[PDB]
Amino acid sequence: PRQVLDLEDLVFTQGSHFMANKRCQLPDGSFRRQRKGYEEVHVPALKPKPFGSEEQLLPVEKLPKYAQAGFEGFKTLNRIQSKLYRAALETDENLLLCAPTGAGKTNVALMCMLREIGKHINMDGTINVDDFKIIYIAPMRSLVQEMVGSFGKRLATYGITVAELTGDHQLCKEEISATQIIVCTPEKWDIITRKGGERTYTQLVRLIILDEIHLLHDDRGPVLEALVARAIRNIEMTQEDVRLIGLSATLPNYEDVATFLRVDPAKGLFYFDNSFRPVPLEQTYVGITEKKAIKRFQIMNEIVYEKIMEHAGKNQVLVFVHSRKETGKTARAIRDMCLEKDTLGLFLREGSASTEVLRTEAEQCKNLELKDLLPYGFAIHHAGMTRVDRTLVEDLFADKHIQVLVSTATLAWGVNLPAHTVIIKGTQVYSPEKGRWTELGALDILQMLGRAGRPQYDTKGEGILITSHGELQYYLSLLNQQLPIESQMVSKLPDMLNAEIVLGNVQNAKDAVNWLGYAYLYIRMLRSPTLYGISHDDLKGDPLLDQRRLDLVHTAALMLDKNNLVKYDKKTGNFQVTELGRIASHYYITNDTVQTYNQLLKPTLSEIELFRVFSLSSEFKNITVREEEKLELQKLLERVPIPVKESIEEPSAKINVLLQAFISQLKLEGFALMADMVYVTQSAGRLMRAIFEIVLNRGWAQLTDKTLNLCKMIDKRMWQSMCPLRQFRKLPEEVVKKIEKKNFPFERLYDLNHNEIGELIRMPKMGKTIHKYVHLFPKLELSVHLQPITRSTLKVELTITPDFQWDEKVHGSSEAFWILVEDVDSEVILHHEYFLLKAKYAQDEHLITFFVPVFEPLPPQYFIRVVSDRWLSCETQLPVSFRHLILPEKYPPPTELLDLQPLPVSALRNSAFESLYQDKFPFFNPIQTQVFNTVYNSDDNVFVGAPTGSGKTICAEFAILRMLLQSSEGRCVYITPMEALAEQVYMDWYEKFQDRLNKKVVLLTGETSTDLKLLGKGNIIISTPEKWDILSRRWKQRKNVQNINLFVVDEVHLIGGENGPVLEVICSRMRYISSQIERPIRIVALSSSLSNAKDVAHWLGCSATSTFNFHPNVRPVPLELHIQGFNISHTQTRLLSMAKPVYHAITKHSPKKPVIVFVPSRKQTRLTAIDILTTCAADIQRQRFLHCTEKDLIPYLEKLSDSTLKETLLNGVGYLHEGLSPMERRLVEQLFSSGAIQVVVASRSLCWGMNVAAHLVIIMDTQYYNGKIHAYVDYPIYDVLQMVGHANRPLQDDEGRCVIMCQGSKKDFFKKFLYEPLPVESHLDHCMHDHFNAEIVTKTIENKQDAVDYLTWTFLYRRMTQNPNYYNLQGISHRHLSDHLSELVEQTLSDLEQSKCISIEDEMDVAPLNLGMIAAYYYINYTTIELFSMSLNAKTKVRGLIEIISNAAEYENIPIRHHEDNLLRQLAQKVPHKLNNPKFNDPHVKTNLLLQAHLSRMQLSAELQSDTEEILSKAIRLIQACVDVLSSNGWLSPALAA
Amino acid sequence: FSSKTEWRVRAISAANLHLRTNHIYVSSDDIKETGYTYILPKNVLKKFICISDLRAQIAGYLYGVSPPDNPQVKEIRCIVMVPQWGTHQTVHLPGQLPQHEYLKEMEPLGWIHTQPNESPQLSPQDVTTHAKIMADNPSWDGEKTIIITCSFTPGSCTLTAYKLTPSGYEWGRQNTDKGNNPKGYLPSHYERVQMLLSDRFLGFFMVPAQSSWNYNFMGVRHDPNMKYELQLANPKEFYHEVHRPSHFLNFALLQEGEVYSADREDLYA
Repeated sequence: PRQVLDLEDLVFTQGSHFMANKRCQLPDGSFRRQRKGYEEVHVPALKPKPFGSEEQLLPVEKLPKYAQAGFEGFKTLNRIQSKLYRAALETDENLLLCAPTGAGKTNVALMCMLREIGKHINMDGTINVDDFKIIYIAPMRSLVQEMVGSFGKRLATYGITVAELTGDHQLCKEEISATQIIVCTPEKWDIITRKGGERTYTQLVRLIILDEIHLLHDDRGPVLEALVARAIRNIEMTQEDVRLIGLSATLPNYEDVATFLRVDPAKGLFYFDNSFRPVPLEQTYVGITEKKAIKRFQIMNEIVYEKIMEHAGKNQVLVFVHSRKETGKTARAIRDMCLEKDTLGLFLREGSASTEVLRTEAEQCKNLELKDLLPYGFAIHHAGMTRVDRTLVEDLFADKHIQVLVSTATLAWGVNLPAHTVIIKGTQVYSPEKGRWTELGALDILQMLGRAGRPQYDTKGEGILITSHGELQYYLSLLNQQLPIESQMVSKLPDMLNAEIVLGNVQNAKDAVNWLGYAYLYIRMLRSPTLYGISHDDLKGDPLLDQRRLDLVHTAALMLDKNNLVKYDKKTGNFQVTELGRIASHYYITNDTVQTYNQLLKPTLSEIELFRVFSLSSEFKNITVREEEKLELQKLLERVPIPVKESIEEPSAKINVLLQAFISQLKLEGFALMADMVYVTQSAGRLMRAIFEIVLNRGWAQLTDKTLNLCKMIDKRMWQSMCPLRQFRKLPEEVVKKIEKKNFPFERLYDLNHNEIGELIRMPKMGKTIHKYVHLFPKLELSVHLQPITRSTLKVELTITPDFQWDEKVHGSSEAFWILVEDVDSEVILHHEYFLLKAKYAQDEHLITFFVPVFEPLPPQYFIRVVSDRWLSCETQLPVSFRHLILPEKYPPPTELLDLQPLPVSALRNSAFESLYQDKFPFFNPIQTQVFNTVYNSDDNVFVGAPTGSGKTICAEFAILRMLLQSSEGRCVYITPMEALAEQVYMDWYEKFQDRLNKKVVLLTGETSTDLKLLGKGNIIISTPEKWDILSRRWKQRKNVQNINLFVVDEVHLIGGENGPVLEVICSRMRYISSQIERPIRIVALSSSLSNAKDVAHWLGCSATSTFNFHPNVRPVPLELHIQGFNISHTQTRLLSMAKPVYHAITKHSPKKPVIVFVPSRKQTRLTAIDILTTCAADIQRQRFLHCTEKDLIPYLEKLSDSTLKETLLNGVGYLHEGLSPMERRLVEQLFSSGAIQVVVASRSLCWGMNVAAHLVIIMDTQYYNGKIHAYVDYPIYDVLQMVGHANRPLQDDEGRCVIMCQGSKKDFFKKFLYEPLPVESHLDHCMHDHFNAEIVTKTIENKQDAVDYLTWTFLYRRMTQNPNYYNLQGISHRHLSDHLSELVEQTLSDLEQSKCISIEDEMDVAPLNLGMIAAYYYINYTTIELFSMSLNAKTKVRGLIEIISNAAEYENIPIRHHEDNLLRQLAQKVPHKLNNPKFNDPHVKTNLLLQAHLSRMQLSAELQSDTEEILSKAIRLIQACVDVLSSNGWLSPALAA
Repeated sequence: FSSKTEWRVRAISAANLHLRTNHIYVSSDDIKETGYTYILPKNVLKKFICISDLRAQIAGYLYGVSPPDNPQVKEIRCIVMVPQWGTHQTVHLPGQLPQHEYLKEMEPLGWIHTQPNESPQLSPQDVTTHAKIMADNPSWDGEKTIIITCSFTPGSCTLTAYKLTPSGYEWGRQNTDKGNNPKGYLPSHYERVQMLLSDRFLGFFMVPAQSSWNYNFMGVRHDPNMKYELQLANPKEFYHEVHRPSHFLNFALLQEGEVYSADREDLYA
């Protein structure tokens, strides 16, 4: 069905110059006459259309008041504005205003902007800037730069911020965030949207004004085509309306333009022929005929002279030429011609005042050429001369002193200074892109003619146009409303299809065809099949042109696949984005060029070959060597420093020498050569950036260093061997070159004094400025600290310290650096990442942790470099040395799963025991089959390492059953790390054991008083490590804790995480008890597959035979994991970009089965649910995720309180977060379990206390924002493992699928850490103090020798012999181990003594003290009791006591999340007590505010209330501690206040 | 040297030095079989060959150790590049010997230098240079130190190791003539030692701290008695930009340029 087309034939070769009408019919009075070697064709001033009987120019006072303030000094509106103000202001439809140039289309654009602005008024205020954004797309950069100022002046009353889109991606995004009116070129907007910088404000973009839209005919027309096509498409799917206002020149095919713009022909369409031009213009066309160009140029000069003499003493003249130098050339030539003919005074007759003003301004002038021409009536105006001089010329012409101005199109574009007469000379321009002489653009001609006739003074403009006889018809049709607009989309279809695929808007050929349907190409092809290579036969065969669109899409995809930009399959017609395609989309580089790069680039390229590869780019395919410049090309070849392998007679060598010359800052002479230089440099910027991205992502250290250096070198226009101070453009070239002559390493200047450097350079006067600049130069200090994690992975913590005084005027808001970790030979990068240093967080350390692989032949060192992304000679390198590195041994293989037969329940002995398993499963899983023979029939300590979801709780139950058989009076204690899981198992075993085996199960709470009774009474004691420690600390007194028969610890693999050391110490204490109390307290440990299981088993006493450690691939239900890299440094941008991939993955992997999506924060959950629903609705499969019908949702939808949650649940997707109440959580969980809703979006923090399993588990952006450091911290691997293990549906699913969408930085880390067991290490050393005081008060520690003995029992000791580097150790020798243990124990004891909790006598004996007694009694931190003791005096009161309690150190773990500051500040002003110097980032002030709010029983947010409950949990014990400490001190009033 | 286009042609030729690095030949003959054996890591070998140049000779100091329980062999574990400039038959190293904390553990084993063309005999310049270095510095043991020559044979690098006999040491220390054929230069002054390559470990480099190593384009700044501090990093290529500041700095600034320049707006930026 699909057929391959010939796009390069289908295109129109002439591009912007192509014509669509074979005829040209002119107005009535349009005679023509052959004068001499040329034909003059005249066309008169079209009379204005008579005013309508019911039409007039309404004053601004008739428009809405919110629209009046935008019109300052305007008493009446133009005819077009008065005609269409109703639609432009009172309606939001899509408009297409076709008006002649210079008629005031900017005023209609202002009308539409005023409409949008007044939609939101801020009645009491003036405006709400941050609720909408308006785009003004103007084609030419100078036009944009003028429109920004004009709009700012017009709307300054509203406070609206008008700004242009310029600079790097980050600068552009910051500008977009700051401003409201964004003025831009179509190319700028397209590139920004392709890179995704505006995805944060697309919704707030409510209105786009496409100025001079007739550009569509131009070679730049495809840019507008894609812009509007994508805008209309996104409006259609996402269903948010953005109003499109297309301002166009009066030209044919405007009905098709309206169709493309979705502009209603009745209401939104308008047409204003040239008659309505405010100053009608008589247009003359002089078409030269002779076929020799020298005579053509001579006749051109004579004709321009003739016309200037025609309008010498009558009207002012604006001559338009192409080149800056040509402006002066022609001005001086005409001056000399009229001087020779003796007609020089006709311009400057004796107008004493004006002529003397001209002469005096000449005497004051600095420009020599303008000084020469100004004494007479002639002036020049080009961008190559001073701003002061050009504004001087402009104001002189406005004063009407200068009678003729020769200028280029730049003036006509960037300045609105019309003249009575305009004279276009030649219309010939040298385009380097086409690399030849070509005709002027339609937009250029229309604009420069719009200057014909000043509305204020002139009643009839006079536009003369001197061109070639052959070219004449083109411009005649142009200016006589006879050149229909025709799309050039066929030329650039492949690149734009690639861009759409990269953006993801198009996924398969069908979506590509749908998008193509919205292109301006589609309408033109439909209307004029012959003009677009289509026969009426094909049109009739395909009325909707679906076949032709499919063929075009097929050919574009074929070319994209051939160049490898996209992975396209002809079978399913689908597309996959390839890194090459993404780079091509981001940097607007043609597909042939990227293929050339992919084929040429090699890892070992030298700087000589780099330039050749760059110059071989297809974007210069047109450029060619012209022998006229070959002598100068040879001179440049000799001068340039980088050799050239190729010969001078090749365009590749030409580009090479041109780029080297631009970098060298040399000065060229040829007009064509220097134009080519400018062109190649402007393209080379992006080309070199793209090459750098390719090489970086491929991982070639030498080549990427070269390419980044070269990009910076091109941008700064200076060689990197120069003095880096040049990068400050404010420094004097004399002093910079003096420094360069005094060649010494630049870093030398840092250590010297300002006088010292001044004397070194021998220039004391600038010495101080040089000191300033050298200190301003960016500079970083690096400090590394690495710990081996396994035999093949290290963890490197790298700290960055700035050393340069930040300054916005030179540095800006942020400075970007690249951190590269590469091997010994610096030939392959091992870890590359971005690093943004913002001004807010300067002069303070930044921690950057990451994992780097290590290979078999242990290299001597790796190199970590940090290189600035913009600045030259801004690098810092650090060698990490693997000289004293001791790699932990290789863990033994996991216990293989023997292929035992299924275990029947009859294998169990007791009928009462079997009863609670008979109906649930006739057979156990192979894991339980394997483990039963040891757990039940054997009494030894047991370990079970199996993947989450294999049923280790069943083995725990087996252990408890065996204990019960031993004796019904036996006692089991089940310790679980987290309280939610503790509650889960409490419910499970209460329903399982007590209700059927009449055995008591009790869950311990945070109250020792009832905990002791429950331990004495019950038979299965569920506990969390802290609740068990508060008891076991006094095990000598408590006999109940001593007489136990089973200790089950669930998931001891959480020992390494936070709150793990408490679990570790309780396990060690229980082992020590079991050793001392004459009766082995058997211990059963359950965990995920641990690589270092032998260490924990040996620590727990488990025998080698009794250690059951399996592999992650031993789960009963297999898993399918997929890691998706998203190389987007900015966190919010990356998050938003992940929205669509969620739906894509849901469709691809789990279309009909349950899916759970884990989101980082509480706010993101609602947004993710809404976005998945929006994309599903955009797809025709709306409500496809509601497996049930709405009938079954009302009973549950009526219980919820969140209307958005109700809407999402009705649509078929639910969500869950801490903000929701447990009631709603349970309802949504039950719905998901039943299958009523397919998709559930859960907060990260709810991954543990979540009672359901799905078929698909998506995880997005595995990082969460910690505001304390103001940085995004990665998910703990324990939490990630839990979340992936949640994809465990035993019977319903044959497999469980999980997709993690993570940055490329964490991609490989997760790939390494998720397919293999999880080595675990202890963190006891940092938190020893609390447990050590507990043990010393218990008297288990009596001397430092006994302290070392006690340490010999913990897990930390076990690892201190296998992975010493993790613990700052330097050897496994007994000497080193003893020294380190003594050091740590002495340090902790000394700190405790300084806190006065203990007393050290003889430096070898230890005893407790009163503060330590209180701390151990009430379970407080020693530092907290210290602060309480010092800060509390005899006169303290509740007002300050609340502050002291808030300062207590137990609350330092209270969460600090984003957006937590503004509402906390709002709270700060309402509590009865005021806080002094409140830093809302501080946990203590946050908790003080929360306590005050709780006391005032005031309304709080859900998460704030949760934090308040967490606070109040321990506030009671803290206040009892206060009471006891004040009792000890003896202060009656403070105790009463407490 | 011509210094006009000779350096350009040489740079073009040297850009392809990484092709030689896969056809390596070792001369195994005349070996006395009684002395040490030497093992050179291929990574440092390839880096050296890549940074080398066809015509000018470069040289660098070797540091190494002996593997445990095997003293009759020596693994070369480090190469030091020092401020130097060399001709097509000699290299002008500085008087100062390398000194650094990491090097304090290894033992100097001599130097390795390139050769534009193969010569079956150690040159008088090489023997006298080694003898002078040994005499001035007591650290160099006359039995452990050697000289490794990498000659650029057609599309290949031929490596050969030579030891300095006591007669050669005395002749070199007493000698002063720097010509191609000094008096008293006999083939009993040197003997060939056994060297071989190894993939089983990786060596590293050490370059000067303040400046780069090569001085061929900045010869006037090279003083034999210059004092330099070492640094742990990798060396640049022979024709790197920093090695020829002259070419890259002697341009002129822009004064009233870009004035008549083509008007082409950077639309995308």
